[PDB]
Amino acid sequence: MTQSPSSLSASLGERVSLTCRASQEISGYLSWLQQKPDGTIKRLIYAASTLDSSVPKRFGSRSGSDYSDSEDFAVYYCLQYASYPYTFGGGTKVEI
Amino acid sequence: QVQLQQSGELMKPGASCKATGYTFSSYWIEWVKQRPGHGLEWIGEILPGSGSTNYNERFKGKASFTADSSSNTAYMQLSSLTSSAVYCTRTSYYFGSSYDFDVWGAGTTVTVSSA
Amino acid sequence: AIRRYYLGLSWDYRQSELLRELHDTRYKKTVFVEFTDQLFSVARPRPPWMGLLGPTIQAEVYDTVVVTLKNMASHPVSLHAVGVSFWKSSEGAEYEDHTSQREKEDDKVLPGKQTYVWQVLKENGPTASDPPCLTYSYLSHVDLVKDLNSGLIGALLVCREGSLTRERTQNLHEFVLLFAVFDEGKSWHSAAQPAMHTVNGYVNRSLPGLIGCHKKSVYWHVIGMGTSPEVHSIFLEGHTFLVRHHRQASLEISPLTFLTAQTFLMDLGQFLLFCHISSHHHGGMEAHVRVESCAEKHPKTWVHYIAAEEEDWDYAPLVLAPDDRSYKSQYLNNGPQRIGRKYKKVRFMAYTDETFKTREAIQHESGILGPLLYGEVGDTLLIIFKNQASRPYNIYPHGITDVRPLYSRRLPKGVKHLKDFPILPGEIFKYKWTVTVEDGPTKSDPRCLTRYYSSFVNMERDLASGLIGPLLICYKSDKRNVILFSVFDENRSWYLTENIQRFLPNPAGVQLEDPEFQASNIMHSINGYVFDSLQLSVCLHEVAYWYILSIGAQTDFLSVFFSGYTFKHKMVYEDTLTLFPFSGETVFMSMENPGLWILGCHNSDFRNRGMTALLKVSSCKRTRHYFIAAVEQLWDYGMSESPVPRFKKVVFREFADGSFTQPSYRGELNKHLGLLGPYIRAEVEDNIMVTFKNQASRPYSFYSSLISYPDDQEQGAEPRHNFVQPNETRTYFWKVQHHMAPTEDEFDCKAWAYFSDVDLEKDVHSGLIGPLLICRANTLNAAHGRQVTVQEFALFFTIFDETKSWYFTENVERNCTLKENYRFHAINGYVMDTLPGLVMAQNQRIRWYLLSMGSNENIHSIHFSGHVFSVRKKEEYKMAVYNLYPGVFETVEMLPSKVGIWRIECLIGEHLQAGMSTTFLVYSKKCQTPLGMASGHIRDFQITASGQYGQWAPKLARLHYSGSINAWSTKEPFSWIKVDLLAPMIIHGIKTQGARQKFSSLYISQFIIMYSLDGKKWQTYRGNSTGTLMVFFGNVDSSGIKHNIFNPPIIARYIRLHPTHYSIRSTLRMELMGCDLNSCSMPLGMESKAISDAQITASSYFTNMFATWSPSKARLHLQGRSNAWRPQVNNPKEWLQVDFQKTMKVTGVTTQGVKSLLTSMYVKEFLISSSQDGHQWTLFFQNGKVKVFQGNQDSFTPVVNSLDPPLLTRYLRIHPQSWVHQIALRMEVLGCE
Ligand SMILES: *[C@@H]1O[C@H](CO)[C@@H](OC2O[C@H](CO)[C@@H](O)[C@H](O)[C@H]2NC(C)=O)[C@H](O)[C@H]1NC(C)=O
Ligand SMILES: *[C@@H]1O[C@H](CO)[C@@H](O[C@@H]2O[C@H](CO)[C@@H](O)[C@H](O)[C@H]2NC(C)=O)[C@H](O)[C@H]1NC(C)=O
Ligand SMILES: *[C@@H]1O[C@H](CO)[C@@H](O)[C@H](O)[C@H]1NC(C)=O
Ligand SMILES: [Ca+2]
Ligand SMILES: [Cu+2]
Ligand SMILES: [Zn+2]
Repeated sequence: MTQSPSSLSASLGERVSLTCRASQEISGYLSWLQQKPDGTIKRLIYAASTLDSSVPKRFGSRSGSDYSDSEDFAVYYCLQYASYPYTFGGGTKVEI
Repeated sequence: QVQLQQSGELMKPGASCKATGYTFSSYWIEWVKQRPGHGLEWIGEILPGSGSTNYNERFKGKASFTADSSSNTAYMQLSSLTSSAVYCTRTSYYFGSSYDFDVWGAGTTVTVSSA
Repeated sequence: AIRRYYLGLSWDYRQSELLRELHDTRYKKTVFVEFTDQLFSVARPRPPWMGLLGPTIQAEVYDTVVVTLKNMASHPVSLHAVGVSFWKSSEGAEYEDHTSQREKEDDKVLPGKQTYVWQVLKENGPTASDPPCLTYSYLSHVDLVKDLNSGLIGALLVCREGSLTRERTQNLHEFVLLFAVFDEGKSWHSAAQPAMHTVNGYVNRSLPGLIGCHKKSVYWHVIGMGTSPEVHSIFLEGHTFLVRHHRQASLEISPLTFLTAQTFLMDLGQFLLFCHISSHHHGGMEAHVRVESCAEKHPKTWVHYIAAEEEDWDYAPLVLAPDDRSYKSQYLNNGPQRIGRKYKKVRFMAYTDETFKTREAIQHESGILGPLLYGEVGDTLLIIFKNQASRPYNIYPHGITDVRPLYSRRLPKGVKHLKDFPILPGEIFKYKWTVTVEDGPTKSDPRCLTRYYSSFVNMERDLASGLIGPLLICYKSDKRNVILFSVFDENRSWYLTENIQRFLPNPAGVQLEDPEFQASNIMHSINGYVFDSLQLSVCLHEVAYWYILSIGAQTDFLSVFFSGYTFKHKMVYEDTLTLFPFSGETVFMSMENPGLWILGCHNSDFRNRGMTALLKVSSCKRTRHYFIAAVEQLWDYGMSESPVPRFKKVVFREFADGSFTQPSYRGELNKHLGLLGPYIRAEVEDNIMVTFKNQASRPYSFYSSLISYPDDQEQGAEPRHNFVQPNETRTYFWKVQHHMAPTEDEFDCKAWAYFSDVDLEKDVHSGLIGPLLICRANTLNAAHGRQVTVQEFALFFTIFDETKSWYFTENVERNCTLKENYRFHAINGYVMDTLPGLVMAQNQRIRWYLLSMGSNENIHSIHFSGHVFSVRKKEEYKMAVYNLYPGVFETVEMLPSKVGIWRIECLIGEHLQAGMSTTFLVYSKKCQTPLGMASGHIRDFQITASGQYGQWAPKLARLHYSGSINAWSTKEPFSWIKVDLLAPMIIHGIKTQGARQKFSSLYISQFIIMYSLDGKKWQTYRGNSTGTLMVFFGNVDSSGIKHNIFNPPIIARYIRLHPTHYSIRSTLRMELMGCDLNSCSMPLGMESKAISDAQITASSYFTNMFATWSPSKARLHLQGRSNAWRPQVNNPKEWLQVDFQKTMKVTGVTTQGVKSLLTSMYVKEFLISSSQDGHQWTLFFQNGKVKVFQGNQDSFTPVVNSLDPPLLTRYLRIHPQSWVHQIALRMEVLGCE
């Protein structure tokens, strides 16, 4: 479970880069979240193409075997929930 | 209203998650120790209503899993520390629900040295 | 069709508006109250008229009621419904029911905290002939005596489909009328106090609001209630009751009697509703009825001249027998402070003309009673009345509403009702009785109906003085034989003082309340004669009508019988005829039995005290042989718990030979007989031949009242000898007439009783009693002498007083004074759920013959909890409680809907707590399952024998065991092997093999089966009668299984097989087919695919092209390619789901893996989630914790996993946590609906 290109910064509202690649076939069990600097961790994408609750409706895609404005500074890690042991990702770093 | 917590300390090398607003037992809890600079790895899933656990190959010798029912809290004990990270989360026991890693841990400071 | 009801104080009975606990600040009672809602805080307005009565419940066939009860009282209360079906979650009673604790919450509801849910199936509702809506009730069932006596009783209305019809809501009304006695000194709340006979809970005319509109009709859902015997004869002043479809003058009711009567209101005004029993204590039962307005050939005239006038009346015109240590003297002989036999009384006397100077024809036999007054519907009777007495009397008919004066319509003074207006020793009055339609019969009942007249200026002492006479009422010698049962209380007769002067030595001796003198003038009369002075001659084959009245002191009902004979009641042949006070019935019988017989009372302590009379008649394909004897035994009335005296009794048993030595032992089908004799069953037109031999100390008799002697000995009338001396052996033979058997409209088989009659009362309590079934046509046959189409049981309800049983002095066996531990309220002689023998198949009609015998107390009110039955007399009516009266032997049939263990009570609350109860078991015939004998669930140590040959140990008797030595074997002739199932179980069969030793074939060719409940009470399984015992056919070789079945299944926990014929050596491997007691062992259809592939669904399912492991295929033992379920990925979060469509009681889970390729897969560990809705879930916690279930250890062996205590749910999910190689599931589920 790595990330590509794990380093492609941007700004507010264009096509940047944050894509996840899995080791084996997962089929559906992928997620994507956000890291705040002070330790705040949230959740958004889960089950490939599904929306969240207390998060806006802007983010999200999938295809075997890959998947994926405002406060734009985080390290997006993906989630693999297909078999134990589980693992997060490598990290896509950005800065404004 | 689904919330998590963690008691926010250090010691010398070589020495031996609260939640309310839901059902404490019938939901898995997962620990994490995000090593500094790298990313997020994986510890083990504790079922606080029974004790079933599935640890990870790495922290296999350092991820013990205890809890207490009539208190709604879960801890983790490790022996012999090494000279340090910064970083729990919830997963459901059945496939289908949306209560999977929705709320995350409150973060905790951890250090291993002898200043 | 989901009706929601929310049921949940001080009362003085007369003050209405104490039900204002809804909202006026000015005894302890607990009653049922309604509510608007599911939040238990809001009171409703309840009508004036309902009073204390619980909410009236209305529903229909195929609906569901959902009550939520919340207990808000000192004590606990349950909710027990009558006449519906429920699930055991809802029975509201606690007893030895073998019931999970979850299903025992209903049994007792504590303060705070219960919904019930009742079913009303198609078989639950009324028939075509039934009222539009059956009258039932419901109550608290934690302490009947307490619960009833405190106010826990409401109405239950079960109507046929069609309540949503626009009733004209000016009519209808239809007010439930609880007629409950409350014994406030023996309710819950107390520390005697008093005992209130009430109507709807109010005394002395105080019930408000029962108003009905004139030219319409009103229905009445009638419920009696009360915790002792005592009967009530309920009347309505100017009005008649219609019940079933019969014109009845009173309502015959008694504790938990249920009726729907309708009556019709023709006269505007206000009329007194009231109970008419002599005992003035009974005199709270009194309410007013106001009727109002709402919104939008040729008829004869008969002339009779009748005079009240005084005479000397003789009760005994035949001298008795001075011998006075035998009461007989006191009531009739003359001397010291005893009057005798000539009392001065006043009668009704017919004269020939207006001059009253010459008398019309008297007639011996009809003594004391006035002239026979006939009158068809439409006619008029002119009753010219002249007095000639001393007190002012009167003459008035009870039965006809329209009785005004002749000529004029206006009454002389302030006379409310002509009833209390007197006639003056020398006046003439002219009355016009007009017989209208609404007095007469109703097609469905007999041509004439029996009524009566009497003076009413002072009802009591006038009738007591002798003013009585018969009045027939019919539809559009001659009228003859009138039988008046009349206790004349000469201690009230106006002429008491005059009688003392003429007939005593000295009027000085006053005494007046000396209870011997007082009770010496209570002549217990029939017509006017006593102690056998009324003899009446009839002939042979005379088809005769009998008009029968009960007017007197009396107070208690009479249960009247003719010896040797069988009259026609409600268009049905019966044998005793129960008559309430002030009641009259017409019966019709043909005198086909030559002999001298006695008419009389059966009620114990009238009969001894004089009420007799003689009947003197006299002229003017197979042979089914039964061998039966009266033999003595020991008897404990019930062993189980409670500090154990044993009593000497005498009972009827069946034998095989004339040589009374082989006693044809019974069991299974007849265990229940108890103290009762054997079933002697005949069809109609064949012959009955009973050889009867008296063992026993005393002499006894075989009498039935079907026993028909032939026209031998012509010289006179003959007392039928009878009377079998203690060793003699008399024989009775008689053909059975079409009239002794079911009418074409009754059930296939009628029941009749039989007993000794050398002392009617005393030697039934000793124990001589049995059922004599008379089946119909060609139904009862085979070599079994039985229907076999229907399971038949006999239940005899009575309260044995072992103080009265003959052998009571012989029971000096105690050691050296109140009787209440010498009385047993015992069905068939067992008390307190002790009666055995009640096993019945799932769905399969069952016919119950119910008998009571003995003293007046035995007016039992039998209930089959959770079930309903059908009674038949000319038409078929649904009921839930039959009000069994002594001497009556009714036949009812029911089918058992729901599996389980159910109670048979007597709803007389006192009787119940005194032990009068038992249970029956209904089992599913479809619950045959292996009891774990091959599967090793039964651990080795429970199998046990008695000798072992050697190394051939009983611990090897396990079907399919292989190798070498592989079974039990013993060289002893008499041997046995014994299996301890570890708890009571139901066994339906036994599979049997036997092994090979080198080159011989070893097997039992013929065995017998014994079983036991405790471990030293073994009994031989005489299954399906056959003979002395059942010889079973064993095997023919090593390999084969012989699958005998138990078709009266065995209820036991120790079973024991006795080899009687083997080849070379007794040698056995066996398996036990069976089921738990509550019938929760069967698959719910995984294996039978009974769960269609759409109900099985999972979280994912791996597919590529060549596999496709979809859930649908994950069924136990399925074979072939891709034979199981595989989640699209392996992780402990996945789950498999099954929608049962209904809530089920899941009691276990069998579980499997799969063989595939070469790499083996199975599930080591899993967990279970459950749901009622499919979107919420809970894991089955236990003793604290989220259970983790064991798993398969291999990918082929199934493993069972009982769920304890078993969950209720309609949704089931399996959550595998730890596995091996791959997640792969095949399973079965174990349980029931
Ligand atoms: C209802 O009416 C009863 C009689 O009509 C009356 O009772 C009697 O009870 C008292 C109490 O022992 C006796 O003193 C009295 O003699 C009785 N009457 C008889 C024997 O005729 C009840 O008290 C009345 N009920 C109420 C609530 O007032
Ligand atoms: C005695 O054996 C007979 C023979 O099988 C049993 O008969 C059948 O019983 C079933 C089960 O209730 C009924 O469906 C049939 O109507 C019976 N067969 C016939 C031909 O009538 C019978 O039930 C056994 N009796 C007992 C008490 O076990
Ligand atoms: C009478 O009964 C006794 C009681 O057992 C029995 O021994 C005897 O044979 C019977 N018959 C006679 C004639 O005594
Ligand atoms: Ca129950
Ligand atoms: Cu009873
Ligand atoms: Zn009464």
